[PDB]
Amino acid sequence: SRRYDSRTTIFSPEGRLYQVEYAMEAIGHAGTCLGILANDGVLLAAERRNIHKLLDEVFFSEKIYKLNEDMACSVAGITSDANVLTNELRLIAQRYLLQYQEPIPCEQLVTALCDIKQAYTQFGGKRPFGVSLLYIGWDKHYGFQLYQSDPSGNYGGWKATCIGNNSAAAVSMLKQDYKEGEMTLKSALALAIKVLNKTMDVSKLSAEKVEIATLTRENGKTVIRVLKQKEVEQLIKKHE
Amino acid sequence: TTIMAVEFDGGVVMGSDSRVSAGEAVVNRVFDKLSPLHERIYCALSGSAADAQAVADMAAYQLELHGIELEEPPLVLAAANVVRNISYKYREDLSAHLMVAGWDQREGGQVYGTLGGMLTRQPFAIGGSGSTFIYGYVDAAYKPGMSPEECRRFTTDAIALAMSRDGSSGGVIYLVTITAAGVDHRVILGNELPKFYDE
Amino acid sequence: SRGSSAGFDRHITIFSPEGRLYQVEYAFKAINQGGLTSVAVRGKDCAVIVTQKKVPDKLLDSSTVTHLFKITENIGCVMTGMTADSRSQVQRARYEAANWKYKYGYEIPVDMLCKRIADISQVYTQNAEMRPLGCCMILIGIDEEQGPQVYKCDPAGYYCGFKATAAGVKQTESTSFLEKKVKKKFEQTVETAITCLSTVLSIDFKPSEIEVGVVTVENPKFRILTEAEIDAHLVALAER
Amino acid sequence: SYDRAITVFSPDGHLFQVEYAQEAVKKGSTAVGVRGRDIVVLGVEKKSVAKLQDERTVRKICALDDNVCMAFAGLTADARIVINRARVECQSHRLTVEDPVTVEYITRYIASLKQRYTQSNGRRPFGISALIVGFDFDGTPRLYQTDPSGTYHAWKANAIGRGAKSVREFLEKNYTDEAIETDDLTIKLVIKALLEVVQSGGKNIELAVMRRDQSLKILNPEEIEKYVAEIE
Amino acid sequence: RGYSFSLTTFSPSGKLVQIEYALAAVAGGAPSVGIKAANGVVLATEKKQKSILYDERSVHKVEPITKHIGLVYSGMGPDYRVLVHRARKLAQQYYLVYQEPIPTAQLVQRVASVMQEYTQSGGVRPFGVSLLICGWNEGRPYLFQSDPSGAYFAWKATAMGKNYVNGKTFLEKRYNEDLELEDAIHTAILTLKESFEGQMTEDNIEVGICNEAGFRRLTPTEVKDYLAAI
Amino acid sequence: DRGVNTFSPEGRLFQVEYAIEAIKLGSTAIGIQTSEGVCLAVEKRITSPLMEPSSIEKIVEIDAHIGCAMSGLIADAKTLIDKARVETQNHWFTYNETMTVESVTQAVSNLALQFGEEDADPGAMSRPFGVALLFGGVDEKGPQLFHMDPSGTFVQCDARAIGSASEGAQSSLQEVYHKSMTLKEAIKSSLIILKQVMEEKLNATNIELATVQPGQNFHMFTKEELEEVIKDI
Amino acid sequence: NQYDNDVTVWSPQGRIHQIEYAMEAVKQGSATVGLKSKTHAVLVALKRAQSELAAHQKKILHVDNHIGISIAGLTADARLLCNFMRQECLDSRFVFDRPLPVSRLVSLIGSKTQIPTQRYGRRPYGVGLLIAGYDDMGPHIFQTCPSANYFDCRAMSIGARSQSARTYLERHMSEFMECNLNELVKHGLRALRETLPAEQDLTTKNVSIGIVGKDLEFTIYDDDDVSPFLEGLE
Amino acid sequence: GYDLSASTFSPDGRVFQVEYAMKAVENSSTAIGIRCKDGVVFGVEKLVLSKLYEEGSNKRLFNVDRHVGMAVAGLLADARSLADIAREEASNFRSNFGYNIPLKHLADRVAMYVHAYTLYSAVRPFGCSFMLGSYSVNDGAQLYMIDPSGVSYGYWGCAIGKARQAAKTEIEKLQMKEMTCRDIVKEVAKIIYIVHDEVKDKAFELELSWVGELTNGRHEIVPKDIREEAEKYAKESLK
Repeated sequence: SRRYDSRTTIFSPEGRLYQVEYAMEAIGHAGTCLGILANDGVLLAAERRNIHKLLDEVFFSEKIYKLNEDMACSVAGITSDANVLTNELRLIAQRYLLQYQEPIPCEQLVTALCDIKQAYTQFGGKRPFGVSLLYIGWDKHYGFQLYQSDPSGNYGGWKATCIGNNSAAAVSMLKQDYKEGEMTLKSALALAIKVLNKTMDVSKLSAEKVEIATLTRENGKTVIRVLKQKEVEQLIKKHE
Repeated sequence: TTIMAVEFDGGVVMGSDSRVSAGEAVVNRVFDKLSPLHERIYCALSGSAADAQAVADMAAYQLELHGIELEEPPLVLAAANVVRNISYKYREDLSAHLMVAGWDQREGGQVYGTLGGMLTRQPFAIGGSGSTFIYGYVDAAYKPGMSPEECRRFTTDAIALAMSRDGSSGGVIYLVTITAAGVDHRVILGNELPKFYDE
Repeated sequence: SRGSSAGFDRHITIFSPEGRLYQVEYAFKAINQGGLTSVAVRGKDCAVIVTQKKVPDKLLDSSTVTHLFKITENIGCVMTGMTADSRSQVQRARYEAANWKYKYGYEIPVDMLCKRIADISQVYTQNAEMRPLGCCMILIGIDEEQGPQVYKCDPAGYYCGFKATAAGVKQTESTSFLEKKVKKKFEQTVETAITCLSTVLSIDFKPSEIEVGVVTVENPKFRILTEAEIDAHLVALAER
Repeated sequence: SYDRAITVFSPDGHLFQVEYAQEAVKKGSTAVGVRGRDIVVLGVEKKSVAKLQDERTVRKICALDDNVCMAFAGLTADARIVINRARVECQSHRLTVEDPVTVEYITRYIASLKQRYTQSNGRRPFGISALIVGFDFDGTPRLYQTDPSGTYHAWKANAIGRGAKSVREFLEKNYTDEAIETDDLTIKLVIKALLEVVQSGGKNIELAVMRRDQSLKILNPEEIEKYVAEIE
Repeated sequence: RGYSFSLTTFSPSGKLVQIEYALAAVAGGAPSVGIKAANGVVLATEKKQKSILYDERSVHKVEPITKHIGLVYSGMGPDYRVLVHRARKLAQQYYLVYQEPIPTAQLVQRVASVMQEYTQSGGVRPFGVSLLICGWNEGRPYLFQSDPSGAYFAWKATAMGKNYVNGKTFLEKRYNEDLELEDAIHTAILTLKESFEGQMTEDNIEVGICNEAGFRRLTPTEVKDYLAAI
Repeated sequence: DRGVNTFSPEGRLFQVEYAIEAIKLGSTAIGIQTSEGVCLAVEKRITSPLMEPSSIEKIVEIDAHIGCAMSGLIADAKTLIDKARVETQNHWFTYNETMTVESVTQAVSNLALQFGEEDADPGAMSRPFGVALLFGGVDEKGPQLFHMDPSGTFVQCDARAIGSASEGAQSSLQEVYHKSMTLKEAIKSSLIILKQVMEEKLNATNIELATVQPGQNFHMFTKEELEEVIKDI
Repeated sequence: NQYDNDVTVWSPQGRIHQIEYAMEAVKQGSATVGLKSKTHAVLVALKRAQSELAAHQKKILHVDNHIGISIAGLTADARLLCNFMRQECLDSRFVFDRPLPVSRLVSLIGSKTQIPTQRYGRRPYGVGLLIAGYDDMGPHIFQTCPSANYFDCRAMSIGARSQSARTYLERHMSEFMECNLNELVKHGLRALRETLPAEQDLTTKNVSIGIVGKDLEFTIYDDDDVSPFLEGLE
Repeated sequence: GYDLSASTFSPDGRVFQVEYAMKAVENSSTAIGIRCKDGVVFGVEKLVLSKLYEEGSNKRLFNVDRHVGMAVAGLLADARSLADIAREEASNFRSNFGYNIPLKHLADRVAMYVHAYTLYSAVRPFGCSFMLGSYSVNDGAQLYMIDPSGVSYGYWGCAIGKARQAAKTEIEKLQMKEMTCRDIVKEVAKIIYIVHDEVKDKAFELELSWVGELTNGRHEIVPKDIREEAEKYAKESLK
């Protein structure tokens, strides 16, 4: 019996959780995903891997899920685990809306989930979720927000970041090309198509190889919108 | 409700009236109060008809598992021990009464009484609300060593008496004779109930 | 591939590099431990199951060394392989029949019985702690609708309908001969079963060395043919 | 449930999982504290400047109550768990005693918790060392260090995280009653300490401040850099 | 009591090796094919039938889940029976709770979840089946493919099991968006017919159709008719 | 790899042997029993001047008459100390009397072989306590010092040295101890042996000292008292 | 090497190595010898002293008015199983209002120690007991072992070097039904002293004697108490 | 190897733990029973391992119920545990069904119980065989022999332990269908004195029992006079 236990909740001889870092390898092989935090809105841009075949595209997007009235999340890596995490986040935020009669801020939601991923990473011996998540959501305390969480349960707020394939080149291009507090929504669109153009080595970028959904404010209500294909071709053509 | 059983040499005879009344208006004027628990073990229901039915069904289930697992017909003593256990374990929740009767290779005909969760073999084990009106008749007309026709006409007479006096009992009188050959289900229509002093 | 093996694939029910389950396949190697061979075939009127019966010790009470097991008043059963596992599936199958009768108010059809039992062997072929019950249970029963029924469930969870079959060491030659006869067409049926089995064994059986079960349309109750009647069919075989 | 014994002795008497967790702390972002006359300062190294980064949500210096705050280092998620449990337990203490928790109470609590997960079924030890600083109701300053092994201590000023050897050497050399006579000498003590280990001292490992009977006070990054030029 | 730790652990490369292997098992399964027409969906799967002894009408691979949903698989049979009973359970819970036929995207979400739960739970292997769920409602066709890893893809037309690569390349050149249902069935049966190896009959290939009238299996007579003209 | 409940080829649990080796790394503590009461002195082994000396408390109170010295995994002994405290106080509540030392060391000694990895209804203890305690106290039977170890065996001892240098020191205990010894002689003697064994130069900071006398409750000697006793060196 | 890690692994020879290694524990324990006469059931224990200053660990444990034990091996296991035995006897004198017969007691202990000897991840009790008990059937001396087996003995000696004591007890077992109390205890002390190294000697310290019989509830005699019984022994 | 737990078939399909446990039964001392016209008899080659043990130590003839006897072998503690399980079985059957349990159903239940431990790595097989005897006016004498695998077979003559083969060759010398208990007892005695390898493992006891007509179906150990006349005759047949 003890021969069979993989012991997924133990440290190494140098203090590195092998399952969490191997998971970071898996998400390391996932499709790149990046969003940017701006003043007038927030956009997410994810390389799709449903590229192109006899797929049907029955859904509105691939890696963008809607979490409450006021938030959106992008996963990367293990698709199924991303499903479980999304369902769990919806359950959390709706329990907060039951128990407080207001939307849940992004920080509280991310912490509630990241306590879960940490919980698997610590005991129970289950494998950790190999699914990194980028969040976007508005709240009346702190404004537009971007939260990156990873399999280890650690998370942080960012102004624009990229997770997945070529994440290093993506964050590099953001460091070279992000104007803090001065990026507009359209400036964010242009930069995002810049980074995704340079990173995605499959080679000529199409409207089919990515999707982008943007969140802004409109009349005391938050709008979570995905970009139609015409706008994507328009913005890539503009990028040319 | 007036169910009755009798023990004779080759087997038994389980008479029973065929009315179930709701208060003062009847709900069912034909209802077989003899549901088989096995091929040759009938239980005469009474009291809470729903409760009696649930007990007959659960008892039939256990008696069938125990029946097949031994690969031999379950003795009536077994059956009245399972219906006795299920009638005793729930006695605060079931107003049931099940004069379980039958046949078996090892003992021949039997009629066990199981009111309130007890177990007592008896020659004739009458029950039901109408049974409180025929103790006189059965005591005056029961002689041990009854041939089968004597048992059948006997219980028909007795339940006839109970039906004439009791309001909780009316309709037809079912009779089954359980022996080594098998069960012989019979019915007594209201035009055939032997007439007694009517005034 | 081609017999490749990695880690604990050869120890528990997990997929080897090829995709096989070595524990289930070994279990099929385990039905050959009993050293027996059983057969069931069905004609339009009845379904007959004939088996070996090896009583070597002479102290064995021959009344209890039997692979026929009355499952209900209408459902036959012939085990094969390891013995005690066969006993256990007989108890579980009997419990299934009594429970179907209690909850659903009628005799469990053979298809739903053998389906259910196959569902209870699959659970062994998926969980990692318990092994698969090494015993291929064959059933025979007369449904009022489809008629004579013979279904074979094995440690792999499979099961199917059969116009004939065989289980045990000589399943190969048995099924070969039954091919050679079904392609050449059932009233006697029993003559077919004993002819096939005695052929693949080449024994010229004696009336005590085997057993026979029959469930006929005219007689739903599963029943066992004694050594006298099996003597009748055998002697009816020798005299042609 | 998973009930394997993860933490078990080895053939020297060592608990290898504990030594490994302390390994994880030794790669944590270096933190330091000091205990002054009426002030208690904590410094958390830099951690991850990353110009796109958000400052507020990547700090290591959370509040445990009105009078109890804590740094840490190592597996930051785990420390988020311990911080959470300690907060709920502080409030349960105010429910059952009406008195705010002494620093000894909450620290000995968390030390108990870390000790339990060092010694239970299917649970790895926490990879966090927490330097909980706070003020007893009498107002005395309090520094308690808690490591994954669960053993805790009072401290004058102790450093945790990577390179805590050299920094602890620093406070061994420079902690004097002249050093903590005033506020600014105290804070220039802390930042003067980490500056041996904080790349480009000035605006990296910003800090935190708590005054007697005053809620936690935090930088003030520009004010970190004033001290930066003041020491560099 | 049973093993509580996951048996599927991230290999040092980070790709879940058990799901690679399980996908190899489905890759060896009997070939299946599904194509979505404009008004419905076809399901046709190859019977890897051994000896003629088999009562072929005894069990079917294309089982209905409600009046409007189907299933075909590729790989391990008994595992498939598990997922079928689970799916019937789920659609029935949905029908009790909301009083509506379960939309197929939903059912594939839940059954995809159940296929995921065993890539992570204690001491269970992942499934070894790749489902094809075809469904009709809102006047629209649906065809999803769930894998052992739990993820589900929405497809126009697909193929799985033995030789699924040549199957998919066969569909890329032969699927057109305006294909009516019967000509769809013709295209699928041709697709299997590319690598059948055994001279298909109305006994050894199954055909399922889901249209506005609901889902059902085509009796071997009708399937024999479609096996005409080929 | 093997379990926690495995017996070696010699007949001892592995985890109790490796644990009793783990106690060998702890700081040496020593206490001595006399007809006047029992004393307890333990080396703190301060690691850095930045530490608070009053932080390391290896001689803690279990009740008004039972002082519990320890040595080894100081973290583990917290569950033992709290166990004993809850025990003696529940004993006082129920039975309205102080609890004997043998009763306490026996109770708290029941949680030493209570470890496993398959029964585990809670997440119960997954390894033996890496603690060697020395419950000292006085009752109606008078002064008594009960050793205890990870293996759960609690034994009455006249005077015992436990920890890193406990062997040599124990040789000093059999060398110096005699039944008619007076308690101040006990304090002086034990401090002499610790001064023999300690690596660092002895002082009144990196040790502690407690005693429990027939009329005196448990008491920890402060700095000045320790210095006054170390004036004899 | 690959069979000696678990209790639930049958060797190729059909033995459970962990159980045998468990009996090695009682074989290392300090020697304790019991025996019985027509009327008395005597125990005799050498209380090991770890250090010269340390006191000899107790080997005898009151179980009830008529039953006493003598452990040898893992002590904490001994107090666990002793707590179980005590709970049994108290429950019997509670419900049935009569002292538990001894043989039923050692049967309960047998089924108790048998459970972990067959379930994975448990370990056999490494405590080997002698139980003395008087009831209506006369005095009793049961031996129990890590294998959960129990014995009914005329006189048995467990502990390190116990084989000598069992040798002597074979030399003189035929006399034990007739011996009075004192002569009996003399036999026990002699056979127990057969185990120790030659130079070292029985004293009032390292010996304990718990006697129980017809007219006597079970009673344990400590260091000064064995004086009367601890005399002569040439 | 491939033999580290029962839940692991070898490449040839043999749960090595059950076979090993059978090798544990085969190292123990042989016990035999013989069903005959009117009941069943049991002998027990109960090797006494030292002169210290009481006459009657380590009995291997139990009483799982008043109409059923039980002779065991092998690792004896496991035999006791089967005693508790079986006793709970017959008790449960008398409380459920109100009469003495048919022995056949009792060896079904117990056989499923032993079999319950050859499927999991979490537990090991019972390393012990045993025989059950019973007599009743309704079914006569019956003898079932569970082994570590859990399989239940009815025997006219049985033998379990180390000298099983020689005891079988001895049992086949009998017309046990045509003998009564009081004559069976002698022959079982002769069997145990013959099969016992004397020069190796000397000093056993003979511990007999029957259940049948003369005991009114009540399983009880043999009278000492009958056991001693039996040993006398069997030893005389050795000569």
